[PDB]
Amino acid sequence: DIKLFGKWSTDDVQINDISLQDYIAVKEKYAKYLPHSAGRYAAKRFRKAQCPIVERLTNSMMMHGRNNGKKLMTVRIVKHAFEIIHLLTGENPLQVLVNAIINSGPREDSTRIGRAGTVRRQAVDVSPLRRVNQAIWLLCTGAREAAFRNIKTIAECLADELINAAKGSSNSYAIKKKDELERVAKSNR
Amino acid sequence: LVIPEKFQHILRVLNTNIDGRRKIAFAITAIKGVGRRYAHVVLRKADIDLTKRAGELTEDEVERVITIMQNPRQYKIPDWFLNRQKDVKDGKYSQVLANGLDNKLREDLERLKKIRAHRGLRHFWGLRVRGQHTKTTGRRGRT
Amino acid sequence: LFYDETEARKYVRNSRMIDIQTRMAGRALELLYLPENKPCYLLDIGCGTGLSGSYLSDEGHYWVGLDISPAMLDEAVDREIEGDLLLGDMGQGIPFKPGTFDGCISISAVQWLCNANKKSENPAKRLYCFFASLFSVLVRGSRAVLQLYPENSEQLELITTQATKAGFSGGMVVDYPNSAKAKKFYLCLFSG
Amino acid sequence: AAAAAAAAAAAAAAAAAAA
Amino acid sequence: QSVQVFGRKKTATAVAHCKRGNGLIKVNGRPLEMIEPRTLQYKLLEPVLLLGKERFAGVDIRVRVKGGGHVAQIYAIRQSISKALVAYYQKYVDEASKKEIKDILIQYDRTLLVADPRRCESKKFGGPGARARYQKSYR
Amino acid sequence: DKLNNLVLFDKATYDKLCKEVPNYKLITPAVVSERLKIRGSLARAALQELLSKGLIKLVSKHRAQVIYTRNT
Amino acid sequence: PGVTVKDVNQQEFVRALAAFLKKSGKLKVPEWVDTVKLAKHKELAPYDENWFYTRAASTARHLYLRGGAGVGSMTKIYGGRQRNGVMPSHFSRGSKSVARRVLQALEGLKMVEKDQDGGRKLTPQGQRDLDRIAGQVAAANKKH
Amino acid sequence: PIKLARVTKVLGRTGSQGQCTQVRVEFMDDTSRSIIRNVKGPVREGDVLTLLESEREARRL
RNA sequence: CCUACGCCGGCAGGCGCGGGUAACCCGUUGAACCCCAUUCGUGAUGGGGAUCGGGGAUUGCAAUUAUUCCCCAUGAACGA
Repeated sequence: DIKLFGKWSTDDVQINDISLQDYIAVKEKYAKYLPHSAGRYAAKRFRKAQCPIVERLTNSMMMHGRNNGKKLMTVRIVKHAFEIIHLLTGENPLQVLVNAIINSGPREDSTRIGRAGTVRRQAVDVSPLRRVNQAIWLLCTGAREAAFRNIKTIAECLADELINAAKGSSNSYAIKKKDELERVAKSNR
Repeated sequence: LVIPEKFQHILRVLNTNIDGRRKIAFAITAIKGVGRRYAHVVLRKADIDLTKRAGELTEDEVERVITIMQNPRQYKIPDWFLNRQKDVKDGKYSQVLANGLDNKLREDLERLKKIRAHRGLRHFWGLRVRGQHTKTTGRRGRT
Repeated sequence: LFYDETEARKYVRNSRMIDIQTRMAGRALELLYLPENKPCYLLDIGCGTGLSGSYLSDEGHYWVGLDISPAMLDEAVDREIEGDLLLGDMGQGIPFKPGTFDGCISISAVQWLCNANKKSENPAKRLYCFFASLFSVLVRGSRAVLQLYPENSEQLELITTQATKAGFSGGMVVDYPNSAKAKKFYLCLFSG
Repeated sequence: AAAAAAAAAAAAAAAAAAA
Repeated sequence: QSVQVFGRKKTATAVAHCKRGNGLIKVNGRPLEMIEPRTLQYKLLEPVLLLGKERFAGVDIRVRVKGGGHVAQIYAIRQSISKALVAYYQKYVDEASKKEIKDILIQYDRTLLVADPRRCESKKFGGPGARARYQKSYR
Repeated sequence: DKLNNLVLFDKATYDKLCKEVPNYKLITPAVVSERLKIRGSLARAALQELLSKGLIKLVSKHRAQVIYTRNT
Repeated sequence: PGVTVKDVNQQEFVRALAAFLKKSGKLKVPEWVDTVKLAKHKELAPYDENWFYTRAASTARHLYLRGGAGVGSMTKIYGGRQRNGVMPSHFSRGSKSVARRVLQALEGLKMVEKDQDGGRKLTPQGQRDLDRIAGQVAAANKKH
Repeated sequence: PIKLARVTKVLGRTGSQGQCTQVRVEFMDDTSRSIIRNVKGPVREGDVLTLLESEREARRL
């Protein structure tokens, strides 16, 4: 059968939000051995909704300048991070990943509508795919800026931030910026 | 590791406070006149394992290090790791360390001032010596 | 909100930021004919960490600084300033009695009045509230010089129109205007 | 046999290059 | 008694020579664990772990690899092993099990059996490469 | 300010490193390094000593990421 | 089933072939073993006190991987990334004299043979030895 | 209250740069109250949004 | 003049010895990142190597205002 990294299970994984249920593809036939797919997924529109979730966490992690082709460092960071979450929790860390992406994406968002000089924003609804991508970008960004100058390996930082956002801490930068956009959403309306 | 009980938290080798807890192959670099490659080729003939630190040592190791370090030809640090190959006076293949390092830099500058050469007046004025393209530089430290 | 402790520190500690803010503050003081060659009392509007306010102290001026950012003010605390720092939103008004200050200066700050994020009055209302109160808190014949970054010519015209309606006269000085990398707009005004 | 295989591989490579 | 096929990414060519054998898989004389980009081993192990090694029972599989880079060569070996098993069962065994294993591979990933449609293209004059061009100045 | 972590062991440092470490749910040289003011070199050599102590399982082992695990 | 050196983990084979050359003990060892880098394109000294031994082992194995490669090709294999200060990095090659005299020292053990073909290749003694130690590390692989 | 809601369409790209995609909205509370709202980012036909509230709607006329 | 190979050079380089007036000979054009182990452990530190002091070797009529390359020592600014 098919298990992540030779060992990790995918049939235990459950989606909570119906609003995000299709736009993460992890459960049945989008489980693969590695995040390294090396096929096109930005071919046309919405084809990066049917790419695997851990591939998205991988390909959004070479984001910074000096790392910008080095995907193998990224997949070992993913492997060490899943092992660290599997130690600190014990459960299947993919469930922690899904619960972290679900609990982190915004729900209302502010958009400047007017003219170039009328900054009179209007808090509108968040599209589900952009909620997915905004969540992945916040988790990677919290893994970045909390691992700039430390002793911690960036796999440890990603794993701990994924844990903290999976439970909705006041410690996750992702949950901090989600709460910030949700509070700005209260202001503009 | 272990807990070495003779641990001098301050080292004093050749008029220099050395942070003795630092790695031995990188705490000798801290003084002037010794870099990284040079202290390594010292330690390969100074017969101390790199695994240890700089505060884990015996003074017998310290005195044999300073012995090799002031006698660089007699202990097979041959004549290209040296700080000065052919001096103006004696031409002696010899290492020159911190106080003597500033002394011999000062010596060469005083000489080239006394020589009245193209270098010496640059060094008295404190400008670039190696013919640089200062059409956009010369920023920090000029007034 | 825009700044935090990390970013306020990185801005105030950057040598390139220090040099440019110092040059623009000294240029604003040269354009300020009312303090130029005179002692004066001053209000520094959008004072930040006090980089502009230190340079007011250099010419012997006594000053009050207004800023909306706590972290910019907290970084100013450790810089041995002689001015009074006040946590304040300039778009709600200038909270001094009539005729308090000889002059006012602002470096890199009033373009934020075109922004509609912080409060639920229109930028147009906040801009009027700023200029009308600013005219009042100034002495008669007092001066205001503001270096600012407009996004477009409509923002420049709106700022000019609001200052004009509040009773200010004067104009716009544009230094180095053929380089839109290095060009700087200075609003130079006087009260009645 | 090995030699033959190698030759075949080479040929394939050449073809690819041409393409 | 033998089938001779290939696999082709950007520059990587993977020559596959298979016949009736013993389950032997040589990649120029080395196994499928001895390739130093080793995490991609699992991608390199995708023809075996998806199909089961009992279907690779009595087949000699020789792999000779040319050109490319390491990741491109790994996907070329993956490509060539999958096409080699499919071509072997087509030429020497039924159509039905070949079609079945084709449907196992493609519905998992089409890139296993089909080629990649894109390469590092040539250059039309005016820049570093094809798309981005040189930079200028104003004022 | 200064992250000049302790380069060598101490009394109480080893009184926590021999003791508190097999009760963590996750034994990482960055974590052990981070909780008790220890350089990653020192904690890295100490965790290879904890291989030599035999208390603690070794799960992953790489260039710069070597994962240890408390037992049972 | 004559085992192949190519069918083993190569760097565990390098470490064991280094230990095998350590246990041998007979070789003309030069005197700049404790002085030099590998070439210009590195910065610091190597940490290995036996770096000559393991480089000789890896050089014998690279001779095993292809015959027809001279010292210049042995220079060219052991290349790397010279950092040119603030000017960008380039590829820079190995050191001629060191790799030449490693080949000379192992030539002393009748493990490196000069041919008619100009280069140097492995002796039949050498391939016998490498297949013996290959079976040693192969038993260290498929039976550990 | 939190309201999940079905997407029917994509009418246009309202805004100043083509940035608010226009979405007819069915509810998932089986009510036929089909309010047309504005979203930011890509939505295809048949998606499902999380409307924070149903009172504040997008602009008719 | 592109080089292979050998010898002598701790490192730049010399000396002998062929092919190549050219998909052939350099050439299978044997690269870098990458990877796997080691050491370092968040500070101006081994990051950054500038800024210089001694030499050494080539290019050439001619290197002084450092031609270039190499070997010690120097280690500023720089905290995104």
